[PDB]
Amino acid sequence: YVRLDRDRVPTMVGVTRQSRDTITQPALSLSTTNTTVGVPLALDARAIT
Amino acid sequence: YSDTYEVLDRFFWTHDSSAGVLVHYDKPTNGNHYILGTLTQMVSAPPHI
Repeated sequence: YVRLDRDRVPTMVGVTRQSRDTITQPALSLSTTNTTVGVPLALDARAIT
Repeated sequence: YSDTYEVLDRFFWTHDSSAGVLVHYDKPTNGNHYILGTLTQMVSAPPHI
């Protein structure tokens, strides 16, 4: 959790399950072989208040 | 605050270091210690926060 910084907010989060072409290193395949996870969820601000 | 930096470094294994800690190492105020700043902002400097 970050409070107000623009440059600290997470934009995506992804998992990998395979490499890419010929590269063996997961640190080199992870940037282009990911799968973005995450769903949003609605609440009720009147109930919260 | 504590007495030994080894005990301080063992304490900061399970503690987070998100904003980063600061040491003093010269002549601290009330004993050997680390300082962890929080995520508040300074606003009295116009073009950037």
